[PDB]
Amino acid sequence: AASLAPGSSRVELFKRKNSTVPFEESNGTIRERVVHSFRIPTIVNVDGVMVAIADARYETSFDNSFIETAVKYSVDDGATWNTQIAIKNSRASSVSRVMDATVIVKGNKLYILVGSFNKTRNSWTQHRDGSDWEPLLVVGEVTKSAANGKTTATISWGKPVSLKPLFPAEFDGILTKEFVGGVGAAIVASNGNLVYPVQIADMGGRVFTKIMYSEDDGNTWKFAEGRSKFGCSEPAVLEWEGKLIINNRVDGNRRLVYESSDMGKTWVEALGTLSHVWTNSPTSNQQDCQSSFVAVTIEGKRVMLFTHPLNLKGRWMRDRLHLWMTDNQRIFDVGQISIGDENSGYSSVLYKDDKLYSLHEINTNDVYSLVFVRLIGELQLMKSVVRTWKEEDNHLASICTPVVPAGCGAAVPTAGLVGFLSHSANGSVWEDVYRCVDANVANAERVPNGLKFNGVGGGAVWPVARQGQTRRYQFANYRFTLVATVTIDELPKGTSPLLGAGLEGPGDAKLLGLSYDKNRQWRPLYGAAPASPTGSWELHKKYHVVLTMADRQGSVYVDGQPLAGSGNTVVRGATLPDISHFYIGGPRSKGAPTDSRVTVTNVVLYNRRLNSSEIRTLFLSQDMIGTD
Ligand SMILES: CC(=O)N[C@H]1[C@H]([C@H](O)[C@H](O)CO)OC(C(=O)O)=C[C@@H]1O
Repeated sequence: AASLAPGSSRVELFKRKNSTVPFEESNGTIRERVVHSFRIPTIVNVDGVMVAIADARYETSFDNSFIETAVKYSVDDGATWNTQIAIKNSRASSVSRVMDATVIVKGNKLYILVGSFNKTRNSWTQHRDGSDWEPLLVVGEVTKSAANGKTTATISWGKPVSLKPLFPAEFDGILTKEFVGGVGAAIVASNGNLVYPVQIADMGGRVFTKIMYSEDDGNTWKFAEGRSKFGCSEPAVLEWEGKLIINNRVDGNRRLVYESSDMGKTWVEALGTLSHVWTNSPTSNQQDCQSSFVAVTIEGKRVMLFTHPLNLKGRWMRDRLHLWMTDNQRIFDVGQISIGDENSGYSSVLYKDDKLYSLHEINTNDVYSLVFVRLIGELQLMKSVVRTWKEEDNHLASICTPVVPAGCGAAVPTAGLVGFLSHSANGSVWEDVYRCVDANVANAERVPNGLKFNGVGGGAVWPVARQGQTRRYQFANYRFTLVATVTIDELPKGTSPLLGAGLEGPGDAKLLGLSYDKNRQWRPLYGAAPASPTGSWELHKKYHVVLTMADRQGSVYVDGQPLAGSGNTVVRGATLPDISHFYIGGPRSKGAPTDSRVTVTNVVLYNRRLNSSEIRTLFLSQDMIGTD
C-alpha cells in the first residue's frame, strides 16, 4: 500500500493552532492556551492507559522557541482524552524550552527525559558550552479507578530532576558539552534496567550516541562505555535476543545500527543484519529524521517495527512515512502509513491489546499537527506475513533429512534464512517465499520449483544495491550464503554465467560466482582473479551449488564439495563491497547478449556463512525443500 491502508483511519489528535493545553501562569493560575505546533510525538501504553507525549511549541515550530511537554492520555483506546502539561520550561526567557522527550514505561510509571534550555537561540550542538542546558528526568505515575462501570485515570507528574551532575566531563578523551535522550520510546530491558539511548555533543560540536542506564529504577544512572561513530544522533533502542540494538539517525549518510550484548559496554556494527539498510532520502545526502524502533509480538512471533519517511522531497519535508517489520533476517515493507504525498516527519508506533496505532507529525508550511492513526489494514498484512514466515520456517525445520555416516539428520537450516525462490513465479517475477524481495525475470519458462532459461538475457536478478533507497540485502556485502539446484541444458559457446553476486561499478565485475564452459568444466569466480577451469560436469545432470562469502573470503561448492580456489580473498581493503545483485542464469539488459541455457530451482539466501554440516544437509535434502 502506497498510502495509509484501506480500512485504516486517523484523527488529528494534537491540532495545530487549535488544540489548547492548560498553560500555568507564574502565579499558579491556569489558562487554556492555543499552540502553534505539536511536534516530537511518542505514544505508549501504561497499565492499559494510552499516553501521548509531545512538544507543545506555543508560538512557532522552530527548535529555539517557547516550548513545554504536553500530554494527552486516554482510558478508552482513543474514544476520549484528557490534556496536561507534564513538564514546564524554566520561564527564563521567551525561548525557554523543555523538548525532545524520550520515554520509558515501567509498571505504572513513566520516565521522561528532556532537554531543558533557558535562553539560547542557536542549535544545541553549536552552543559555546553547556551553561544554557540541563537534562531533566521526570517521573509520572498512572493511577486507575472506575466509576459505575466506567474506568477513569489520573496521571501525577513529579518535579524535574537534573541529571547534569551525573554527566562526565569527558569520555575517553572526548570533552563533553551536552546530552539529550535519543527521542521517542526507549525501554526496560529483560533484566529490569531502565535503558535510555542518548545523544552526546562534544565541545567541538561532534555528535555520537551511548547508552545511559539505571539498575535501580531511576535512582542512579550510568553511562556505558561504548559509543557510536561520530555523526550519529537521535538513537532508538530495543532489546533483541539478549542484545540491545541501537538504530541511529545519521544526517547525510546511511543509518548505522549497532548491537551490544553487555548493556552498552561494547558496541559492534550490525553489518550482517540492519546497518545501512535504511537512509534519509533516495540519494542519502540529506538531513535525516527520527525513527521509532520497537519490539512487539505478533501471532506469537517476536518482531521489530521501524518507521521512517522516504523523504522524496528532500530536506525536512519528510514525505511518505513508511513502516517496516523485521525479524532480524527478513525485512518487510508494510507500506506507507502517511497519506498521499503529505509532508510527515517524526513518528511513534504502538501495539496494544492486539491493535496497532501510530502518532506522527504532519506538516503544512511548517505548522505541525500530530495525527493518531489506527493501523487496521497494516496489522492485517503484518499478521499474514508473520504467518507466512512461521509456516515456512516450521515446514523446513520439520523435514526429516538423511542421517549421515557417523530418525533424521540435522534440520534443514532456517536460522539466518533470508529469502527463498522456489515454485511460485508469474510473468516477470520470481516470488520470494518470504514475501520481501522478489527477483526480476526474463526469457524464462516455469518448471517445478523454479525456472528454465532460454533466450538473450535469460535469467533472474535478485536486487541488492539495485533495491535502491532501502537496501534490505545490505548484509550480503559482509557475508552471505547463496544456494541453488541447477542443470546445464545446453553447451555454451565459451564460458557462460550460472550463479553469483555482481558488483556496482564500471565493467561487469563479480564478487563471487560460478560459470561453466564448452569443455564441461566449472569456472568459479573469486573476486577479480582470473576464472580458471576446474572439475567436470555433465549436461542435464542436477547439481547442488553453494556460494559462501565471509571474512572477505569466498568458497564455491558443487555437490557439497569445495571447488579448487575456494577460501580465496574476494575483496581487498576495508571498504565494504557494493553488491548490485545476485544473478541466476545469465540476466542482462545490455552488454554481451548472454544466453545461458540452464534451469535453476530452489534458490536460498542466508545472511551468514553456513558451516560444512549445514551445507551437507542442504545438499542431501535438496529434493525436499521445494514449495512444489
Ligand atoms: C534539540 C534539538 O535542536 N532538537 C531538534 C533536532 C536537532 O536540532 C537536530 O538533530 C540537530 O542536532 O532536529 C529536529 C528535527 O526536526 O530534525 C527536531 C528536534 O527538536
